[PDB]
Amino acid sequence: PLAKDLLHPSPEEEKRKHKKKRLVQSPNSYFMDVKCPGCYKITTVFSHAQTVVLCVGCSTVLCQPTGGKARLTEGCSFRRKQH
Amino acid sequence: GRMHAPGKGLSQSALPYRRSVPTWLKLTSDDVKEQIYKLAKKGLTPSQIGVILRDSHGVAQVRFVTGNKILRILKSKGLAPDLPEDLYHLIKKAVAVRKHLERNRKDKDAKFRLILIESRIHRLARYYKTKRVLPPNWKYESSTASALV
Amino acid sequence: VRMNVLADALKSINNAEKRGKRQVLIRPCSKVIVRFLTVMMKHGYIGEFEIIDDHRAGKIVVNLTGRLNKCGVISPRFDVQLKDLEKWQNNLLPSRQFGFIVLTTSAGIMDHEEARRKHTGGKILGFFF
Amino acid sequence: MQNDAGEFVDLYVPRKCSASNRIIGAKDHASIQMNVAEVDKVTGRFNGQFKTYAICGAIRRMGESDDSILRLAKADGIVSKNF
Amino acid sequence: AKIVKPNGEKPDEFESGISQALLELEMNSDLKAQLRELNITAAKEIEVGGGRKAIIIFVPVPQLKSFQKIQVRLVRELEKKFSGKHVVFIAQRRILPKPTRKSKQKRPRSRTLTAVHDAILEDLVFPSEIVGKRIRVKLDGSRLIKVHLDKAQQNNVEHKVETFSGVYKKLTGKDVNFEFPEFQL
RNA sequence: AAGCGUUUACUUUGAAAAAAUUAGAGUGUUCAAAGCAGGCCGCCUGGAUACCGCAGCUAGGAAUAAUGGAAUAGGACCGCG
Ligand SMILES: [Mg+2]
Ligand SMILES: [Mg+2]
Repeated sequence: PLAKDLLHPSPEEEKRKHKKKRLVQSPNSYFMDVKCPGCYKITTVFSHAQTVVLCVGCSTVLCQPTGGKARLTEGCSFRRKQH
Repeated sequence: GRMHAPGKGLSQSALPYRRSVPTWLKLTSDDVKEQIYKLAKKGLTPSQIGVILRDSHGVAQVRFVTGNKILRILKSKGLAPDLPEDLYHLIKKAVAVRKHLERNRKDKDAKFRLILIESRIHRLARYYKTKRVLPPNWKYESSTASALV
Repeated sequence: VRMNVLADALKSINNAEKRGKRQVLIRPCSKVIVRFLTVMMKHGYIGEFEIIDDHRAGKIVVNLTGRLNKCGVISPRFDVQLKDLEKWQNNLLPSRQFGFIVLTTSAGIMDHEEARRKHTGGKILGFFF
Repeated sequence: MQNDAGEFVDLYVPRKCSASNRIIGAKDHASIQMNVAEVDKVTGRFNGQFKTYAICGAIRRMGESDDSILRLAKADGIVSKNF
Repeated sequence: AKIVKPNGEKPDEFESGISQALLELEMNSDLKAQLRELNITAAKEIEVGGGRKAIIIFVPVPQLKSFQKIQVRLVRELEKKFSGKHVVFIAQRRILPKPTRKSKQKRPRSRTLTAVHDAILEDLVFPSEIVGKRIRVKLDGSRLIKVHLDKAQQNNVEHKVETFSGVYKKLTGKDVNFEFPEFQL
């Protein structure tokens, strides 16, 4: 197509674009609240944690790093947050 | 492209447009930096000080919560290293490779790499000397590099 | 690497214009490119344009018409007097009626005709016709 | 084309593509001059008026002629605004 | 009198009206502790779109963050006093001239004209944060800034958008339009 | 009105830069190449002007391109002993 609008893409085709190739840059990662089934405090964990995060008090461990998104241990509920 | 490789990669970090502290983050600037100081006392380069802050504490970029970057915080307190950490890791790597070569000498490929690490040191060494962070007499010696890890 | 950012804007505009596209995206934005594009508007060679403002060297979306033949940059930026201005437009412009040389002076970036009226030369940047 | 006296010296003013806005040459045998009928609003019958579009041969070879026709008609109300 | 004029002259009655319009607010409302250390520099009334007025309040930069901590509630309680006005807070910032060859230590980038205009705009709309910016350069040669605001805290500022364009036009001299994109945020 | 006040590169300006040659003004060597002569019934007159890179000197302009400032403050102004 010739008269393709470059100013206004729909969010469908803007989400699939590469993080650096968007109209304006925006990371694909996020933060989230991870609560152990045992304790009561909620910790903030990066999606791509890149480190082994464990809850304070030496109760259990929270996430295991991988090559992409970090994977959470069994039973740990998470909810992402916005601002 | 890479300085010493034929690859042309694109993987890198993308800062979001918004540069304000999030509303859910309650840790404040004055009590951010003393956590940085104690993590530096454990012994940690500023590269990995910020890594374990944005996954365990929710502080994305200290330059936004605090008024300055991590290395500026450390040096204003007096905990900056003797030599820059990026230059340090080149020297540590060159020592490891050079030690591998004395054990086995037919490793022609390993010898070829040693020029590439050493070339990167000298290119990086003259940069820091123009910025007056290393003394004008600072020279990289392969024999005595092992002592300073 | 990328040594000149104006050369990438003009070449990108020319590639899209020559293929009949309606909008083109200039990836790095600079004060020189924005000032060069406004000179391109006072004579109706392009439409209006946007400046997407991220916190880095921004982007630019230009509304293209079919009114452009070739925009080109001249590198390096030679210093040209007003005595030598006649020669330059005799080599890189199609005819004496149309086509403009965009050169930067102490009074700002401007075309060769309106630079001659205020009696001031400078450094050439490019042209269009 | 104009001279000092304001006379018209050019032999003929050539046509111009309605999609790319470039001169259609005298030997551009692939160029077309489309005619589209306009109908009455209440009834929908050919009145006798036309909305004329012209596409040069370069666009037709490029495979963009049909889209170019569609947007021109859409801007003229012939095609529905949402399409 | 909470007004401190930097040049040391008496403020006029209108902003002196603002002075005890806040001292009385200090002693009666829950702001016994917060307003004690705060201060006000200058105030002005602005003629804006239509037969409508608007008020802008200059605040010293060091205490600006403190005002934002109470800005939403303070203006509401200040609004129930001033009936048909819109009141917003902007810092008192200095624009040092660009150095020329005919003329003093280095000018920081904060005191530049570019870094002060966006600072003024970014603080003009406090409760909502800028999420994008576009500049439209029309055919006549003039510019037009388009500002994008987050959907969160949209119903708290939707009625103030006409005020924002009027205030920024008088402070700077820039044609500006505000919009709220559902696209991302 | 004396002087003072980041430095250049760049651009416009002004001076100074031998003639002859080249370009060019006037001028019927019978025309021309030339020459600097001639014209009017003692007088009227001409023997101009442009260019002369680069380097050096002078004053405006501040876009473009370098360079400098306050970051172990060994900082700028302001007054006191
Ligand atoms: Mg190389
Ligand atoms: Mg001579």
